[PDB]
Amino acid sequence: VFRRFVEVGRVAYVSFGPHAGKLVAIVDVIDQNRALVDGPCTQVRRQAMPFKCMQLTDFILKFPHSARQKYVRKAWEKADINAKWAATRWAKKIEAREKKAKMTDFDRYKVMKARKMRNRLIKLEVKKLQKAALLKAS
Amino acid sequence: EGQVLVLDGRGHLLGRLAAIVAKQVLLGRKVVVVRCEGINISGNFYRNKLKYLAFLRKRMNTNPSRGPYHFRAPSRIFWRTVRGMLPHKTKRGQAALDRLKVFDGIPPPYDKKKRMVVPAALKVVRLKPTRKFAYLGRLAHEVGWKYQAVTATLEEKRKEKAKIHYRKKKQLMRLRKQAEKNVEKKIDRFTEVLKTHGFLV
Amino acid sequence: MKTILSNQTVDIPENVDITLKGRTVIVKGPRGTLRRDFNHINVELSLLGKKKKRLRVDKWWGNRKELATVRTICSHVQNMIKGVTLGFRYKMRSVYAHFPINVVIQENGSLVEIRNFLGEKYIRRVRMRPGVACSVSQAQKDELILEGNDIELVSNSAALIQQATTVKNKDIRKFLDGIYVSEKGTVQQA
Amino acid sequence: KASGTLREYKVVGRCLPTPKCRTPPLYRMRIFAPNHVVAKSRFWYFVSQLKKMKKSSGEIVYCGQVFEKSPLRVKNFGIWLRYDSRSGTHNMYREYRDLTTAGAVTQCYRDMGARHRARAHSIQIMKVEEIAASKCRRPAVKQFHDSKIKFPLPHRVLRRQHKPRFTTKRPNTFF
Amino acid sequence: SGRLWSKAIFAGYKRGLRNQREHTALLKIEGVYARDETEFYLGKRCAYVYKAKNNTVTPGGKPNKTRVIWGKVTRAHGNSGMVRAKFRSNLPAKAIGHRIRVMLYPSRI
RNA sequence: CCGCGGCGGUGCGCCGCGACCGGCUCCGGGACGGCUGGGAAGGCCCGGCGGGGAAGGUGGCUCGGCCGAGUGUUACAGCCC
RNA sequence: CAAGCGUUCAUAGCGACGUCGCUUUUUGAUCCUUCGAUGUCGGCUCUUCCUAUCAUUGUGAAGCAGAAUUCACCAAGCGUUG
RNA sequence: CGCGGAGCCUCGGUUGGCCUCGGAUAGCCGGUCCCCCGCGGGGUCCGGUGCGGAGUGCCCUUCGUCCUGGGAAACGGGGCGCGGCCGGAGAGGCGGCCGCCCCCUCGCCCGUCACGCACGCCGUUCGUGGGGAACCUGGCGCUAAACCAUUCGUAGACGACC
Ligand SMILES: [Mg+2]
Ligand SMILES: [Mg+2]
Ligand SMILES: [Mg+2]
Ligand SMILES: [Mg+2]
Ligand SMILES: [Mg+2]
Repeated sequence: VFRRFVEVGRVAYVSFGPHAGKLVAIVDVIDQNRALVDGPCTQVRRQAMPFKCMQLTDFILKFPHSARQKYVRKAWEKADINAKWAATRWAKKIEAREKKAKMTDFDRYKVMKARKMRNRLIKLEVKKLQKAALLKAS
Repeated sequence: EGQVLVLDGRGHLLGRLAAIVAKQVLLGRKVVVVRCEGINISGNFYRNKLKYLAFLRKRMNTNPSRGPYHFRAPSRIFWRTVRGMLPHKTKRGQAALDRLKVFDGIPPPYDKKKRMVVPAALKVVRLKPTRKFAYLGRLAHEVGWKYQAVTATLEEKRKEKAKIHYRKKKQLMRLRKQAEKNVEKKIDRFTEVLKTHGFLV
Repeated sequence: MKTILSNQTVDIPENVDITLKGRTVIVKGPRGTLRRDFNHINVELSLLGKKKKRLRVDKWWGNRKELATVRTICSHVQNMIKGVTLGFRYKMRSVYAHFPINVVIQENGSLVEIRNFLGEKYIRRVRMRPGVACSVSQAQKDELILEGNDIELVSNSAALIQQATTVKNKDIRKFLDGIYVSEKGTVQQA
Repeated sequence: KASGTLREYKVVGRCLPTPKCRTPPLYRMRIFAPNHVVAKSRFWYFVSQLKKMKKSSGEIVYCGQVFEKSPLRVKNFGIWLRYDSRSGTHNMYREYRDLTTAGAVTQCYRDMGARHRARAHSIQIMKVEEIAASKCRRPAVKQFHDSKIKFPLPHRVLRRQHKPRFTTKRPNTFF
Repeated sequence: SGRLWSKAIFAGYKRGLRNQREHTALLKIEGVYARDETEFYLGKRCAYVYKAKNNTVTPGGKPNKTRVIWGKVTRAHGNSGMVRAKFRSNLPAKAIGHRIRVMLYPSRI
């Protein structure tokens, strides 16, 4: 059973291609592999764009089925995608990948350290929880 | 990557896998394909049986003990298909095959190692869902294995065992997560520096 | 040409309670419980009707030959419902010129034992499948009654004895003897 | 002719003037090709069938793109077609639902390849024309065609099957 | 105290099918599967390194058992992030499907 | 002899660097011409003139908590085209 | 393909006038190999393969009641004699 | 078995990752208040994740040495430290879990000083007590069979075999 019903107005994140990593309102469906697509506030012209290069989100919005930019400018703008996206779990694990690639050798030295002691302060508690789990078993 | 490879044959495509194995065998990487019964083939069951039985009739008339060896175990069957994709007349090709190693079921050492999966040979990916097939296990049987029953009962015995480990490992993670929450203000300015350059979010 | 959508709703009665584990439909009514897997056919089985009123099978990016199957799943489900409410009854009437086909059920259903078809000494035996209760009728002379919940199982079993009883090296235009199915129906009719 | 992605290299050309006839007629064909140099060549194949006209005895006056008046707006392209099968030579109505006349036949040329093993050098376009909603015959097209139109992308394979050429995780295809 | 010498395999020497040309070797660097990817590996020194039997001198050291053919990556080799490298002496074929050790120290960052 | 000053030849053996130049293979930028004096789009609005899907609609039916959801039809615009 | 025969009825079984093929166990063409010569006909013995199935196993046909018989399928498993 | 000293040679390497099952028009995990079974397993309910963050795009562990004199962290680690009980057999070869001795006080911030600063240069670093082939110390065990010859034939050319 699916939950994402490629409508007139599924917001879709463009997995890849010339406009990778941008949200896009599917204005209207052309064919069995191509949509008429537009990302007003994410900077993507009304153009054709295939279902293979796009993945789609729980979000919908409500322009009708060949509305003309100004009207998908709104419906995006209120409803407010670019803030609601960024409270999602997408946006925060994207913008994490981002931040690892975007990481100087310094940063990485810090983490090496910060991890180590985290992973000890976490470990000593796990050891102590098994002590309490063994004394509970007694 | 480096070190020894372990590939879990289930859900793969007999030759599609073997081409990928054989490339990396020739680049010096040690591969160990496991669980070859599970390995599966495009075309319907019989098709490939009929195609195997065609193999079995191919046989050196004037003496057969020289003639082609139609090994019956899936390990061996696959080996063959890998081998046909090596230049095995030559020294690097035989030196290659030695870097390969192939089992029916999943043995000592290799039960006890995490283990990988070639999506580009993986059946769910490479095939269409409305198409027919053989398991090299059942193929191997109807051609003259003796050991489909045994490698079943042993793998059921291994699965039951592995499940215990999976469940105990499951129980340690539940301790990790509860112990993060039971100590989250003397690691609350380390976890900070993790999530800032991406790690752990 | 791929057809964007095809679908069908089965109207489920108030007696029965189907509950689908993903794709696998299980059905329990008065009579018993049945199960069947559509882990091949590849469709979307929703149970949309609340209280519990509709099975709906979708099909979705399907070309002609899978669109067929929408309706076939839809059938093996009705066919289950009729089985677990009413239950089926295939009757099969033995037929002859001369040697009386001499039937005798022999555990409960299970063994259907046939002396004398066409004077043959070999006593044909036939197993039923699980859940298929054969029984020799009354209110009629040469006539079996195969009762069961599952159509599939009840009609192999008809056919097993209908086919076990075949003549060889003759005119089967002339030699019209054996046991064969006369009436596919139900236990309870309503 | 071959292909790439076609373009409307529209063209007009007179049969150059003799002493007897000084102002001979001009004729726009919607020649419909991958660049100029062929779309030039392709009116004259085409005109030489119709008129008594030829590369010696003529001139192209104007050749130039006609380039889409409505390319952000989806449209129902029909095409009174003609081809040459291995047997005979055959006329067709066909519908493509692209948003741009050229791209619409770009389709057609790729299907005549596939649905008939007809190569471009055998095909002839009589005329493309965009059609309204109604007056579409082909159920393939006649479905994309509604308002509350609805998909999932059911058994979505992974591509990037070589980024991780191997992995521990087996893929996923429900999304 | 670690890599530096970054990990790579020597795959074949540049070849057609009924020929092979032993100047240029084909170098399969680890973690580089695209021709976009590989513009770092250009210009870098590399080394097929061995030991063999008789001792030999070692700069900043005593005479060791180790030797090296000592080379350089010229350019990329087809879509998949293979690289072509020509060493000073030609490579000895023994090395096919072994290590070579592509460095950083003619970096260009 | 100490200069290793200035000139002419080299390198014992392994090497590394630099800057010109030739040929190449690449990679960043930035400025313009034309064109159906480009098509397309945007924004701002405005004042008009028409047609289709189809409603913040209405209505037959369904499903859910008047409202929300589904289908069906006339089509004006309080959507859009 | 099909005009007929087959009491009737094309096609159970057949099937004209035509026409499309294989096959290399028939003979021809040909002259590519061999004339510093590859033992030239039959018989015996002995292997193995093919099917272009005569038997037998399992089948579908008949203008098959039985009996007996031809048409065909998988089929080359074991048979083919004095 | 342990732990000792030289030296032919043959090479490949230059952190590890210690684990479910499988589905794919679906899965993952939590928690059960409740129910059944043998700390577990199955069930039902709800709550989370699901272009997956108890993510192989993954996790871990560190990588110039020690001084000493603060904070954060505090019983961690060791002595081929030493005995006993496990569990693991598919071709185990590995874990695991318990006493006692002695020794050490290490992850992260910081002060504070130090280590041949070899005077821009290469095979640097380890898996290394590698694999194998030759020889110098102690304790405990060890203590042949095979072939020939002969005989026999159960076998025969000789060979082979009983
Ligand atoms: Mg008879
Ligand atoms: Mg070394
Ligand atoms: Mg007649
Ligand atoms: Mg001779
Ligand atoms: Mg035959």
